[PDB]
Amino acid sequence: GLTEEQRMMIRELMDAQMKTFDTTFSHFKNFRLPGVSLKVSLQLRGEDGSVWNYKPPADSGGKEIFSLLPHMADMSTYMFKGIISFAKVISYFRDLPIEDQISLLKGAAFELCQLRFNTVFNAETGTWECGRLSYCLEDFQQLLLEPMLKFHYMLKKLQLHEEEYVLMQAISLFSPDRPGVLQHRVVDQLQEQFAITLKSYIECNRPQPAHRFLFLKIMAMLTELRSINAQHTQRLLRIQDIHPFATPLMQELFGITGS
Ligand SMILES: Cc1cc(C)c(S(=O)(=O)Nc2ccc3c(c2)nc(CCCCCCCNC(=O)COCCOCCNC(=O)C[C@]24C[C@H]5C[C@H](C[C@H](C5)C2)C4)n3Cc2ccccc2)c(C)c1
Repeated sequence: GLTEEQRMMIRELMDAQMKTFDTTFSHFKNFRLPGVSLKVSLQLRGEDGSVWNYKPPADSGGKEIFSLLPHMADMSTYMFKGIISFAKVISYFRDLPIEDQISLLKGAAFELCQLRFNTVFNAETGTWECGRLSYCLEDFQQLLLEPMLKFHYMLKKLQLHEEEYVLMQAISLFSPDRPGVLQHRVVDQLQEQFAITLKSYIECNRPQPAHRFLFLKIMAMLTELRSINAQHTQRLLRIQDIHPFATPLMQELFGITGS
C-alpha cells in the first residue's frame, strides 16, 4: 500500500541487510577467549558436536572483571564491519560526502549493532544466539534496571518484521544531528523519508489494535537508543582509559586517536 519510491526503498534496505548481516556468524573466527555490572556466560558449539561453556568470575577487586573484554571487542568489531558494509551498500548513503558517511557511521555504529543483536536475542532464555556462539545473562527484575537490557526486552516484545528493523537501522544511520555532519539538511530529509516509509508500512500491514501507536513506540525507542549510545560510549571510554581493549576499528568509531 506504499508508493514505489517507498517499496524500492524497503527493497534496497532489505537487500543491504541480506548482503551484510551474517546471521549465523559463520565468518566470525579467530577471536580471543577468556584465559584458561551484568555478566554473561559464553557457550561455543563445535562443528563436531562438542560444547565449551565459560561461566564468568565474581568481583574480587581485581582485573578478573575484564576477562571477556578482548572477546567482546572482537565480536563488536565483527559486527561493526557488517554495519559499515550495510551502510556502504545503500544508495542514499553512498551519495553522501565521504566525511558525512564517516560522521554518520561514528554516530550510529553502536545503535545499529544493538538493533542487529536484538534480532538474535532470545527473550525467553535471556540469550543472544549468535550461530555457534551463545551469550546468556547470568542470574531478575534487577536486570531490567539496566537501560540497554530493558531496551532489548521491550523491543523484542514489539515482534517487529525484518522490514521494520531495517527501517529502524536506516532512521538511526541517517541522523542529521550526529557530531560533524555537514549535509545536515539532506540527511534530515532522508531520515524523514525513511520514517514516513516506516509509518506507512505499519499502516498498510498491521491493522491490529495491538499495533496501534506502533510507529510512535518505535520512534520513542530510537530516541531512547541514542541516549543509551551516549551513556555506553562514555562507559567504553572510561574502561579504555584504565584498561585498554578497543580494537583499531573500535578506536576509529569511538574517537580514540592513538596518541
Ligand atoms: C565496555 C564496552 C562498551 C561498549 C559500548 C562496547 S561495544 O558497543 O563496542 N559492543 C557491544 C557488543 C554487544 C553488546 C553491547 C556492546 N551492549 C550490549 C547490551 C547488553 C548489555 C548491556 C550493558 C550491561 C552493563 N555493562 C556495561 O555497560 C559495561 O560493562 C563493562 C564491564 O564488564 C563487566 C563484565 N561483563 C562482561 O564482560 C560482559 C559484557 C558484554 C557486552 C556488554 C558489556 C560490555 C562488554 C560487551 C562485556 C558487558 N550488547 C549485547 C550483547 C552482549 C553480549 C553478547 C552479545 C550481545 C564494548 C565491546 C565494551
